[PDB]
Amino acid sequence: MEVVGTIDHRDREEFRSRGFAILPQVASESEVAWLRQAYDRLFVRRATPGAEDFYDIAGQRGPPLLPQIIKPEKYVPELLDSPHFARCRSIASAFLDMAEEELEFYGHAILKPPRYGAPTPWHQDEAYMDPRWRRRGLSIWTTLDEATVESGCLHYLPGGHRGPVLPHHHIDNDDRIRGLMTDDVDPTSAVACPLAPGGAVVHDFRTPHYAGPNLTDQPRRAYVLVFMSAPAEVADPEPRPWMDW
Ligand SMILES: O=C(O)CCC(=O)C(=O)O
Ligand code: NI
Repeated sequence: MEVVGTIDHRDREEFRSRGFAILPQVASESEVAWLRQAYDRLFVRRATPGAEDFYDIAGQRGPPLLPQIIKPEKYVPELLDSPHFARCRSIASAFLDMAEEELEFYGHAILKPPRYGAPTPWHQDEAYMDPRWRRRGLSIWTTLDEATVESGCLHYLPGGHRGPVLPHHHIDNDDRIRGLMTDDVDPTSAVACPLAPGGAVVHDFRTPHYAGPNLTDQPRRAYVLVFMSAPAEVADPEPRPWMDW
């Protein structure tokens, strides 16, 4: 089918109030079919002579990293001039109350392989950013596959975007590319956001989120679009001693 969902006031209101929103169908099934073909070429599962398969990308070729590609639009420029991109930009504009022309953006691709046992630990995306420069922004996480709690859908801490940027630390201080995590989220307050293919979740830069392991025999592919304002100078920057400069 070629139908796609809409957004209304209620979506925006809940995004502002809770720090995230679910969009059941941000990409049509035909757009999803094309996005899957883009991925099928971006993420090649490759065999070895008698050992384990690996994904033929940077990061995969210590402990395994989540297969990801920053700015996949460099390799597939067809990506960022899709109707799905424009639709997402318009959504970002509505949710951020900023003109589409004011938004800077980039893409990010993720693949959780079958039986991938590592979670994406609790974190806030702003924890990765320079505390000297504040941007308003959000991420639109579009899934190409069914996303369930068992396959690695996102979980959020509702209202956490109006709290502080929580203390983070590197998962491993001698292996910083593994990323950041915080221990300061009460998992009992969390809410999961399962999605059907072509669904998306949207979250503020400051909303804490987590993704479970992929316990299923199927890969779970997400395509993330990040939209943000220009940076503003912060007079009294937070220390963020976990920053990798
Ligand atoms: O897909 C995941 O496992 C995590 C996604 C995430 O952290 C994000 O989109 O900001
Ligand atoms: Ni994140």
